[PDB]
Amino acid sequence: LVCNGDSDCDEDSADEDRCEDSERRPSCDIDKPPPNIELTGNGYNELTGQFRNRVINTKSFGGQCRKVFSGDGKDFYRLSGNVLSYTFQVKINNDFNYE
Amino acid sequence: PLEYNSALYSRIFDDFGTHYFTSGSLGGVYDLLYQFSSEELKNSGLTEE
Amino acid sequence: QLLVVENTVEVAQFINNNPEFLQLAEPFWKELSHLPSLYDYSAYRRLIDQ
Amino acid sequence: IRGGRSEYGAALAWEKGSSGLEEKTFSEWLESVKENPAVIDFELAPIVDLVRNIPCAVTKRNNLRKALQEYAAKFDPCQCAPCPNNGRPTLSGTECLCVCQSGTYGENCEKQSPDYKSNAVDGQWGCWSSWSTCDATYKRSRTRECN
Amino acid sequence: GNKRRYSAWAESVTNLPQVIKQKLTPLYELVKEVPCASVKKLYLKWALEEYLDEFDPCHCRPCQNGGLATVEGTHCLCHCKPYTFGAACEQGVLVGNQAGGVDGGWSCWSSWSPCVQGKKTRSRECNNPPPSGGGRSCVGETTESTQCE
Amino acid sequence: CFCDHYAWTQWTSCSKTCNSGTQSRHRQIVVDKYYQENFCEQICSKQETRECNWQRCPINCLLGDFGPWSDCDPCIEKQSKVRSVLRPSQFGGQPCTAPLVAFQPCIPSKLCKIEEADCKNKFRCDSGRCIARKLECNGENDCGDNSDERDCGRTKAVCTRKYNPIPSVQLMGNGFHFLAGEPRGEVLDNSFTGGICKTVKSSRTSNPYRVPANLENVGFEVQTA
Ligand SMILES: *[C@@H]1O[C@H](CO)[C@@H](O[C@@H]2O[C@H](CO)[C@@H](O)[C@H](O)[C@@H]2O)[C@H](O)[C@H]1NC(C)=O
Repeated sequence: LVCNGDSDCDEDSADEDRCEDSERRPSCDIDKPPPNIELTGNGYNELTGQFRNRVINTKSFGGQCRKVFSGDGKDFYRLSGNVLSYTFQVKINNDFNYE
Repeated sequence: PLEYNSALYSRIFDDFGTHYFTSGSLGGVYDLLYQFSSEELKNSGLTEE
Repeated sequence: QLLVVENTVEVAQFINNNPEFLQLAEPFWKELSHLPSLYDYSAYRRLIDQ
Repeated sequence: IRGGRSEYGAALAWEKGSSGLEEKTFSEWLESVKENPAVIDFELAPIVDLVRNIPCAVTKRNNLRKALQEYAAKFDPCQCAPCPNNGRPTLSGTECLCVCQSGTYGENCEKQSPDYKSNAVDGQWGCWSSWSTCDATYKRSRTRECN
Repeated sequence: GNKRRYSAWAESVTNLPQVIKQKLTPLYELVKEVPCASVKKLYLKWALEEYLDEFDPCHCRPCQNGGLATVEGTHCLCHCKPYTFGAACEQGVLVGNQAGGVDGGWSCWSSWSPCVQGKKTRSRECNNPPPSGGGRSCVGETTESTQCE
Repeated sequence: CFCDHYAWTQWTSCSKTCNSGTQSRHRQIVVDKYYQENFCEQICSKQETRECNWQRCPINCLLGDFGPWSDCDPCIEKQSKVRSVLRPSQFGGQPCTAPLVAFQPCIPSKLCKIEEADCKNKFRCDSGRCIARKLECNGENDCGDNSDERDCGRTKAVCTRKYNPIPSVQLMGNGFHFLAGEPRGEVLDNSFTGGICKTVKSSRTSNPYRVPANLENVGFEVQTA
């Protein structure tokens, strides 16, 4: 993963330090993660019901160019290498009750 | 693992489930229930004595 | 009296990998690293707090 | 609403329904469904058929067949209590969830729309009894009453 | 809310969606890649159980009018249901339909028996409050047993 | 009649906690010249009864105790242990909060016998996926690594346009948990093209979609099913 052109060292991007303009590949044509995939990596506190802080690195691309086309947003997004699936089919679920 | 270990396989079906689609149809479901209930009473009374 | 109870979901799901293949966030892994390796509940509670 | 795109689908679902189908809205929605379909129906085939081009593929394939047997046995929704209003029980991990027939709603289909007059109870399968001891032809067999 | 604005919002939520539904795995399962990870994983599991003990709403004596008591640090707030208020939610009136009575709430689990014969056992009483006036029983088992750690 | 002249009782406590009980309230009718004259016998509801606690009665989870530990797995070094649900939770009963499977580090008694892919002529991606040599220097990315492409100073003819993928084509490749009726992880790479652009029009006005290799046929009929 060193000099992928991708930051695979989560915080420090040290794998991309001081590495040649020749070595860094066009590893993928797009880097835009799905619009809030960071939220899928938060911890959760089950008693308070609150979402807590970032626990999983949900933008570890693993050197793959795992494009997905969202038909909803109509845009190409790059999934992380780990995520088992990420999909965009909408469900809309409306209760009105007037009395 | 190469040797059978029920747990580590079961993980497979946890993560990916048991089957894949050989064929199917995609589209959308529109499912609506609307239910209106209404009830009026009127009363009018006049006496002259 | 109105009630409106209403959801739009449009990321039908995400499924995170199992703990083996998940990549930990750097600060979370740093906090795990500094856990005392002994039942000092103060530290683990500060972890569950964050 | 399942499938389509959030704006038009929202539009539709937010339709009160007092006059039924908003034809315009619906149309829009259906074009969005052409843009972003949802899975309506399918024919399943077992995932172990895919374990095909890996090291030890045949070993892991047969292991995963065995596995899927056991797993079915352990987590088949047959062991759920029956859902009301002939909904289908399903067993996600260790919780049974009910999938509701159209015209039944609530979290477990407990209450039904005015049109769901039908009181017929559909006979979901019981769990497979254990395999019998090998018969006079060395076949074992097992049965599920459907009760 | 008028049609147009709900339209537009339901569009925008495509771009800033929030986690509205989730299935959860205990955080100790992630204890990994660290010195003593195997041990820290057990101590974290024990910390999860200690924390769920410390913040168990069992500690909170009941709120009237079905107010959910929650432990907030050392003290319990009552989250009164709509248009009910006060320290206990003793005041105002519930809107909408209620089945009535007082629903039963679990006492805190008694301390683990020390895995005698390798089985720990512990009990709770559902006295906090006792279900009254036709309110529904507390939901859950009275006792748990576990293998010794 | 103006029936609100006779206010209802409060609702009777629900007849049952958990299985669709009935609660009722009745008007506090007092017979009076008003009641006698204003047709209040004919056209007032004298009592009202409704559903309550229609939510099905909760069933709590029961877990069995763990079996013995596994034999130590030579390549995983982490013997497993398992237990069974004696009944699932449902109707909102107490969940199976404890873990259903446990793992413990172990020292194997035996060695691994697994082998490298070693897939002869076929191009071993860095992932170790083996792809048809045809696809090496495809001008695409069939490994995802681009390892097929890294050193390719010349590439085969890419199709003349970046065709859109089929709508939601990846849904067709997610695994399906038949016992749970729910989609699971991505199982087929419907992104993989196999170095060809089979292409289908939903309509002649549309830009054609690129049919991925894993799909043998795709139809775009609209049906009111
Ligand atoms: C996908 O949709 C296609 C177009 O509607 C289907 O093909 C049609 O099938 C009907 C019935 O056999 C024919 O009358 C028609 O000429 C056309 O071939 C196709 O079957 C369908 N796919 C599946 C798997 O059903």
